[PDB]
Amino acid sequence: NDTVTIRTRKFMTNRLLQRKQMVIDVLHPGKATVPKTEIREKLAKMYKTTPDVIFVFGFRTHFGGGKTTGFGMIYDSLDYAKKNEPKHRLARHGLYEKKKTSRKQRKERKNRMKKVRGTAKANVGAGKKPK
Amino acid sequence: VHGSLARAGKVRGQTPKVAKQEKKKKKTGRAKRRMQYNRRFVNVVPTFGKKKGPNANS
Amino acid sequence: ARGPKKHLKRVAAPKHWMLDKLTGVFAPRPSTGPHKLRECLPLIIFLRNRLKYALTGDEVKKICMQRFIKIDGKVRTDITYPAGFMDVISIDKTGENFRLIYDTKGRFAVHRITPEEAKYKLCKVRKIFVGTKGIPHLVTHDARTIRYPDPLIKVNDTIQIDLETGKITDFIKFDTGNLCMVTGGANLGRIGVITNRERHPGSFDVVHVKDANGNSFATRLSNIFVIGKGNKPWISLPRGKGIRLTIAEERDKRLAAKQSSG
Amino acid sequence: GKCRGLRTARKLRSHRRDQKWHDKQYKKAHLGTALKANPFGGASHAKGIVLEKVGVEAKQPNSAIRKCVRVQLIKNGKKITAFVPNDGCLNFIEENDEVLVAGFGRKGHAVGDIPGVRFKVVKVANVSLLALYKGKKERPR
Amino acid sequence: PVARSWVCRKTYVTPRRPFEKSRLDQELKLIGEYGLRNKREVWRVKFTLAKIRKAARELLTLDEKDPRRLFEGNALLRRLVRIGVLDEGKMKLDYILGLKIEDFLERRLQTQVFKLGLAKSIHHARVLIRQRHIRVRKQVVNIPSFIVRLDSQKHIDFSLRSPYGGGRPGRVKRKNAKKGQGGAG
RNA sequence: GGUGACCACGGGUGACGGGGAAUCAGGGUUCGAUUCCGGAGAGGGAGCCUGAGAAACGGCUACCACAUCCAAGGAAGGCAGCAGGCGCGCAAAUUACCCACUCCCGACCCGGGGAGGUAGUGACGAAAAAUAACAAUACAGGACUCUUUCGAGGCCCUGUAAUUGGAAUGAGUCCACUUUAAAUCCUUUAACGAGGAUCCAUUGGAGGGCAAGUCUGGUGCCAGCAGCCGCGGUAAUUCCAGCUCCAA
Ligand SMILES: [Mg+2]
Ligand SMILES: [Mg+2]
Ligand SMILES: [Mg+2]
Ligand SMILES: [Mg+2]
Ligand SMILES: [Mg+2]
Ligand SMILES: [Mg+2]
Ligand SMILES: [Mg+2]
Ligand SMILES: [Mg+2]
Repeated sequence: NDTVTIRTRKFMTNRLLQRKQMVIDVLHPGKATVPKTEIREKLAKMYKTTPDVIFVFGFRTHFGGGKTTGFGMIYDSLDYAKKNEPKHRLARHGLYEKKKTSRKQRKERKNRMKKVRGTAKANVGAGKKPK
Repeated sequence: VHGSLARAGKVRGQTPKVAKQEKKKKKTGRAKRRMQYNRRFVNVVPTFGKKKGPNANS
Repeated sequence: ARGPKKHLKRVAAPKHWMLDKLTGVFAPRPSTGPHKLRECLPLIIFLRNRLKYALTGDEVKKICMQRFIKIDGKVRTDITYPAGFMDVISIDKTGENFRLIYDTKGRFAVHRITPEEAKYKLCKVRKIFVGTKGIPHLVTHDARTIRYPDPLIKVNDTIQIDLETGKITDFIKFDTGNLCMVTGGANLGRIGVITNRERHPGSFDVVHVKDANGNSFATRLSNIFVIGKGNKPWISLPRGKGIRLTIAEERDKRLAAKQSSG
Repeated sequence: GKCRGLRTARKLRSHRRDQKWHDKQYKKAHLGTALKANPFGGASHAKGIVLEKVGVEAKQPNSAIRKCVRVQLIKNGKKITAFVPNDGCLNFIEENDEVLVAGFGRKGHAVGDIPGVRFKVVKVANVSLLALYKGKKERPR
Repeated sequence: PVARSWVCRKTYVTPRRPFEKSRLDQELKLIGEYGLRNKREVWRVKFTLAKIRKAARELLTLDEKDPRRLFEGNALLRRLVRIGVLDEGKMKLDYILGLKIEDFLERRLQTQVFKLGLAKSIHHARVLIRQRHIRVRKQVVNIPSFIVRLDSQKHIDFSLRSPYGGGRPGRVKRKNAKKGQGGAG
């Protein structure tokens, strides 16, 4: 906390997607890679923005520590944040749930439904037995 | 065929077995080059010999 | 193949798109439209590679769906719509508009324009003919056609078109001494003044152009887009004023600019 | 002498490709007879089954028994002779062994004092002969 | 299909003839002089001068007043005088043909830290760099063959994290210190 | 009538064509199955439906060849797609994860994509780069230096063996962060983690070509080495070994 400077560059706000895009280079001198939570709250404090709408991703640490470059998307509203974001970024913060099945069983389910034609009970009951 | 193949592997078997001795581990890489560079270059020989080779078995 | 293709490879993409070999196997593959695939920017690589508005392809899809990207007066929801030469790309939310003009190196350069400038747009008539009922039609270098044109427009000429009406505000006759622009070949993206046109019956005509700096060059007639009434262009020119400088003097241009800013 | 006309290029190219059939290197690789007669079929190595163990007299200045094996390659069924190049690596060979024979090193030509032998065995019973010689790994018992 | 690049080149060329007593002694003199690990990296600097001197020779055979000769010739002059292998006033193509490989080999990071007093021995310099102790400007470098330019020559220093500049003592010193303080107070 | 010694026609091709690759004075000589473009083909032929576009084959019909289940009355096939097997061989990867990127399709911001990406095997190949450095003692050596051999140290450089001997680090264990669709690897970063630092560098050679032994012991034209000259029949500069050197 004694020396954690957060600088940003290439900043631009696009009202197209209702967000301000910027690339941020953190500088921890002798500490480890700073977690995304600490970046999120400090960046929110710099922009006077609420610390639940800021998004940061893709942090690459330079050789030997120190400079670490990431990309930050800040939004004017959380509703817009849910409106236009990749689902994995929303899932990281917990706003979106992706508790699904694996793709293989989904493909087995779909090809099982090909055999059964039209029946409103068995075209959907085709996977009830092979769960 | 004449069949003198019964003598195959005769001298190799006849050789008296002597075990390899225990020596210091040889240096590798840059240390190996450092050792041999210092071996043959940074030294002044007053003794004659017409620059005899590195494996002079005298 | 048994039919038309619908995939374009990244390596097979046009050179002026300035695409990179590593991010993806494929290329935008612009849909069919007013312009050919070799001289058009799909909207995906105008909002993701030029202005960096989108980071990946799904954001430029989302912003096209939000219906702010208005091309040439009409909204376009197609992610790979061919923009083409000197078409207005208006984003009303930012209040800024764009004109797609080749730079001095023959590449579609970002060129912002004023709102009053985007109310009009030039075009090059390609074929003149008369349809049924004695109604003269007039197709242009776009896919557009207009009925009842002024009889004093011939082929390979220029017409000024004001948007939302599709009417000919004025016309430029392709003639000696009128400022033009190269639209293909080696000299693509150069601004000069016509000096001579030689005609070859049954073959491509060749024009000779001398720019402001006295440098002379030549190109085929199909690569000519007259834009200026004699010497004053009817459209705001891109940065660099459309003069091709040799490899020698951009080196000292970068050296002096770096020294001046350093 | 040779023709030097401005339009004698057809004669020059026809004479050159007619005369290229007179050096052994071009003729061997282009006629196709050498390719079909090659026991390896154009391969660097081959696999065969040992039929017999034979000894070959050395050339006149030398005097020894050179240990070789008669090998019938599994593909194209051609019988060859394969030298066994070590002090006691013939004893590693038994009858009916999958041996990986290779050329000797001068393009299907006899080497040294061994007459009429153009191949040497490299592996036997799916294990390297050199590994057996150095004792690195044992026979597959 | 794939989006890979596979654009690669060889950085060294093996000598045409092997086993020459004159040539092997010449290379072994260089290896001892500059602490090189193997002859591959005295071949790569030989190849670097081989391509540089070849390009200069090709440019000099070009016709005078050729824009290609002027632009390309001054282009490689700029990077040659940047890395310091050529004098600032010696901005000519002809004097490039007289360049050697010794003045290239002294542009290495290992030779530069040894020649600047940061290391007492040339072989000590390589082990110091490879152990993440040296730095250039503010970026830590661990490549002995890291070339240096004039604008970076005066910025060579120990890294902040190494036990030669700032703090952060090594683990043998820490274990020895905790040995002393545990056995006596 | 038409084509032909300006090579028709016929035959072969271990021939898909090109952009290109290897070698590099100039000229040239080979290789391009292979990710880009064009063509062709879906076990071999042939014929069609639909459709803008197919003579389509992850469409159909028939024959030929292989092959599947059967209650023997019938029915169903096309991995030169991704994986994975058999076989063929000298010769080549996992019956993995995901549409997050690039793009495509669709009525479509919402679905799908073994295209594709990600990971696994991976010494085809290419780039960088560990296996150690320093100091103090010995015994040497230096233009060494001080008287002009003699003795030493006001200095410099390797080597052999030592409580040296305390400074420095990874290779690994492994906390966390990071990366990522989710992981993995890389980069940071705790804490352990080197004195035969046994945390062990190998592959080929030592007659010449061609760098390096006329060292020692066995063998005795035998066994073997040896690309070529050649070594070997009781004193082997060449075999088989030990030791020592050389090349990378
Ligand atoms: Mg074929
Ligand atoms: Mg091809
Ligand atoms: Mg193809
Ligand atoms: Mg077909
Ligand atoms: Mg249709
Ligand atoms: Mg078919
Ligand atoms: Mg090791
Ligand atoms: Mg020996």
